[PDB]
Amino acid sequence: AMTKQYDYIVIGGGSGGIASANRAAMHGAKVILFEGKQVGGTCVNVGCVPKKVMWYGAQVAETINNYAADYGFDVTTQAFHFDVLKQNRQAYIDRIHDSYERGFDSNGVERVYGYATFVDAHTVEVAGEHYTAPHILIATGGHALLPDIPGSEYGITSDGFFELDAIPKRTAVVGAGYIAVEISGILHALGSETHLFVRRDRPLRKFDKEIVGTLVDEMKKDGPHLHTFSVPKEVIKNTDNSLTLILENGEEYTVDTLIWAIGRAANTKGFNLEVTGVTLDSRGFIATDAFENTNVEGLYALGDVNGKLELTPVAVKAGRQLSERLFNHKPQAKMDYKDVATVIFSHPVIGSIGLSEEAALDQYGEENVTVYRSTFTSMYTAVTSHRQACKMKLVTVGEDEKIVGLHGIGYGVDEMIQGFAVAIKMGATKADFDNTVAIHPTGSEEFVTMR
Amino acid sequence: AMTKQYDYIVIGGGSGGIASANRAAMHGAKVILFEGKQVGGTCVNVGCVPKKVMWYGAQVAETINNYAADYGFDVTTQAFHFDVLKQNRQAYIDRIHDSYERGFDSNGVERVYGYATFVDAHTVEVAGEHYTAPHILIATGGHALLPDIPGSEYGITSDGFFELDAIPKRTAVVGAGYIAVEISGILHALGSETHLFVRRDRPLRKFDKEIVGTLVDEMKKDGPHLHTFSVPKEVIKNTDNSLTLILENGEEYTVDTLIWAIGRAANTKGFNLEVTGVTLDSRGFIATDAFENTNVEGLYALGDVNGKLELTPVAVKAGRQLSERLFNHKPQAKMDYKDVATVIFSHPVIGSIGLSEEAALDQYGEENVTVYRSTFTSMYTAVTSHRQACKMKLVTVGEDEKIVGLHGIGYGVDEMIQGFAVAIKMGATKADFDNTVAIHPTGSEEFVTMR
Ligand SMILES: Cc1cc2nc3c(=O)[nH]c(=O)nc-3n(C[C@H](O)[C@H](O)[C@H](O)COP(=O)(O)OP(=O)(O)OC[C@H]3O[C@@H](n4cnc5c(N)ncnc54)[C@H](O)[C@@H]3O)c2cc1C
Ligand SMILES: Cc1cc2nc3c(=O)[nH]c(=O)nc-3n(C[C@H](O)[C@H](O)[C@H](O)COP(=O)(O)OP(=O)(O)OC[C@H]3O[C@@H](n4cnc5c(N)ncnc54)[C@H](O)[C@@H]3O)c2cc1C
Ligand SMILES: OC[C@@]1(O)OC[C@@H](O)[C@@H](O)[C@@H]1O
Ligand SMILES: [Cl-]
Ligand SMILES: [Cl-]
Ligand SMILES: [Cl-]
Ligand SMILES: [Cl-]
Ligand SMILES: [Cl-]
Ligand SMILES: [Cl-]
Ligand SMILES: [Cl-]
Ligand SMILES: [Cl-]
Repeated sequence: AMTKQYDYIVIGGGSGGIASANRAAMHGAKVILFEGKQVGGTCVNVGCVPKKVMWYGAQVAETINNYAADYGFDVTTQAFHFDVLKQNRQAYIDRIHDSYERGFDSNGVERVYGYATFVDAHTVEVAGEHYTAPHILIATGGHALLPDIPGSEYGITSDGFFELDAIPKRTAVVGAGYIAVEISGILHALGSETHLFVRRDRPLRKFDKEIVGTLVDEMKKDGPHLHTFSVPKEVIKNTDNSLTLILENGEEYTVDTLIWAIGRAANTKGFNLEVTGVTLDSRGFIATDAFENTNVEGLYALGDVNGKLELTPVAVKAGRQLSERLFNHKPQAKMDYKDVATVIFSHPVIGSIGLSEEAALDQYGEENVTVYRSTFTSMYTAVTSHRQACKMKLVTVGEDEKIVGLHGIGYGVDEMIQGFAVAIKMGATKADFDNTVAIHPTGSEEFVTMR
Repeated sequence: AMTKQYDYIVIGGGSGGIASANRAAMHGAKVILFEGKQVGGTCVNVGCVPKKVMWYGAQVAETINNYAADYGFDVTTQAFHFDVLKQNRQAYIDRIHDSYERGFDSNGVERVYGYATFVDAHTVEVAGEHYTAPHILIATGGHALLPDIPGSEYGITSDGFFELDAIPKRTAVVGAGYIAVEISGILHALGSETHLFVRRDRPLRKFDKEIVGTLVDEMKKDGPHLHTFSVPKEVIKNTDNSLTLILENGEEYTVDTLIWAIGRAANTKGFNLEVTGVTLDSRGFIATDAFENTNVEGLYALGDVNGKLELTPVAVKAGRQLSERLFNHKPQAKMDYKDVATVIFSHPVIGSIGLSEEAALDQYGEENVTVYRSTFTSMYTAVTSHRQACKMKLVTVGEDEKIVGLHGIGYGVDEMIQGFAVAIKMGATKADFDNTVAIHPTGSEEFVTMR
């Protein structure tokens, strides 16, 4: 069987691969995409989408349990059917799969649902057939890490969290990143006795400290039990099938399910990447330049596998810009990785753009940083017996007070950030914010009324 | 008793008057403020604040009644106690009152809770005493209009809506503006058989037609009963105390409560404004220049009474800018009334900045306008049996596609608009939006991923 020629081969049908394959096809490239598991990759199947559906479920629980009575509603929960939530979650995800397949047909992207293995730098094997192209994108994503301790195998990862068919009575979540925080918040809201174990002082250690302080204070009021300076030593499986987590400090916790959310690493093994000559960086990600080029001409890498910024919209935009470059004659087209906004679906949620106050002071010096901050109680919660704080801040630099960081935590913050991210990308200053008329009554107006 | 001398007299203790009085006092002016009713004016007592608390109660109802089951929560409502909601709403408002009084004391603003009547162009009478100043601000607000038909007196206005101590079993809401749409939306969510009557083909006629199309479709699915081409002829009070609304088309609707939300007019009567020589415009508002000057030196007018834009933050900023000009040596200080964002707390919410597609076409010409859109189902509702559309639109002009209009309708839109308002005030183009990385998964990202 002769080797099949293509203009572009995309390895991975996740956010990055789909985005790049579709854009290449829209510019006339003969493109083929390979996916060894399910279309949509991590975000659609075991990431952002199912996480957000579950977060909405947690919002519903909070409404019923914490706020309804104070708005006059005397309600009783006859039962909670996790299976109903999961079936509706999966039906939504299946519709997303269908949409991607309709998109490939429309754009003319060929795809084979099979695992791709390199034969040489410009050739891969899938289901026994060989395929070659002068352009090959490695968009293979990452995977969850497991600690190297006795009993590590008794824990599950975020993938296993989505495989659950019921809320465990008691759950341990180990980790200090956004995934650990999100999962632990959802589990607590949905009724699990939830314990969050962070290795050092607090979760989200690199985030703005003032904002994370409120996260910690609110979790204490309504959230998982937080255990600081908690370093896992071992996990024991007891006779009754429960798990006991043993920490280096000697403390022990018994739970039904234990979730490792300690980090993610690049998917670089199992597909004969070594024959390509592609170099990895010191953290194990595929090394790339500003244009997603590996060290080998005709091989590119983007999305989670390049380690730059593990977010769906980053993979999508980088993938689209690469295709603009390779197939639409734009040698300068590339991803802009600066001031990318994020939202962490904690409870309450955190929204962030740019530098923390700590990073700004480190970079610019205390004499050149001016911080504006507003702290209040979200109106939604203010009238109830479960009042919740909201903290917002603008980190500015220089005489013209250019906004280099914007952060908030509180009810509704998840939908506030995107617009401000446009303004920050345009170089907004405090004056630009002052020139904007507030929208009342909203939480978002507090960002433009600080003084 | 001689006439008391002041630097500044503010007639009205609402959003505009409070803001202007406080800022004038901060710059050393001897200021006195007069308020004939409650401190805080319309927004605090019978406007934005109580409206928003009620809207949150409606959102809780929607969660319980429409979405909870599909998230796996089988919930029953034993009772709805409107009194609980109202008491918490009033407590919140009372705290605002207290904070204003403390602020006046701190800032050095004198106030008398009495109605002010003009004696001459520079002198007012309050509780028998005379007061004079070379600067007098008329910030008297507006009032709800009542139709001139038999039985008009049986209806209440939005003030009466806040006086209600229970949700009426059946409610008629008459009008086509944001107040009618918001009130009818709240009444329906909270359980009233609600009928909304508009005089022409649709509500919110000045808003972008495609956005209103979604509003109408969603209202037909889940909202009040909408009656178009419906002009009130008379209201009959029946022997059982119900009210029958009779329309010019012959239809009759029997309800328990009827709310007139047909428009608001300036407060210009009853305080001897005629002796000042202040000119009114053809719509009955106090005419003013860009600096809030009336035609009479030493007399100013801002907030709802000047007719420019009926919004709290507008009244606040105009009042502050006026005090900057009069008392802080800033002759060019003034309000910027262009591209002021608004949110309408309809079901679902509408957010808007700038020109509708129709207005942009009229102004710039068809050859010079380009529109972008996103139409989807909000993820929150997508997994339920009450799926709700979300629609977003960018209206752009010229070769650079400057954004002159931004509009959205759907879940969470209320918190999305503020940040985009900053970007538009900075002169954002479609390229500036394209340059901004999306935040996923949110509704807000759909504003920056249109093609
Ligand atoms: C729990 C969780 C929550 C998250 N929440 C968010 C969020 O709220 N917002 C956000 O922006 N991001 C979020 N992320 C991150 C987001 O999911 C990733 O940044 C994104 O999926 C990366 O896209 P990608 O294309 O690089 O990789 P992936 O989507 O992981 O795609 C890689 C694909 O390649 C396939 N593959 C690998 N090797 C081969 C091979 N040899 N042959 C064929 N196929 C192969 C895999 O099967 C996989 O489907 C979350 C991640 C997790 C784990
Ligand atoms: C139902 C409703 C909902 C609303 N929702 C919103 C919203 O969501 N967002 C928004 O931005 N805006 C909203 N508004 C509009 C907002 O309330 C007004 O734009 C704002 O209150 C106007 O402020 P003002 O200072 O001009 O007038 P007001 O706040 O009305 O203050 C005028 C004051 O002057 C007093 N007064 C009048 N004459 C005299 C006199 N001779 N002597 C002494 N005192 C006098 C009155 O008692 C009154 O307190 C809403 C309005 C209504 C009615
Ligand atoms: O007004 C609250 C709200 O609209 O804020 C934005 C989103 O968080 C929504 O879930 C939420 O209902
Ligand atoms: Cl795509
Ligand atoms: Cl797992
Ligand atoms: Cl359960
Ligand atoms: Cl990681
Ligand atoms: Cl029309
Ligand atoms: Cl305008
Ligand atoms: Cl167009
Ligand atoms: Cl979403």
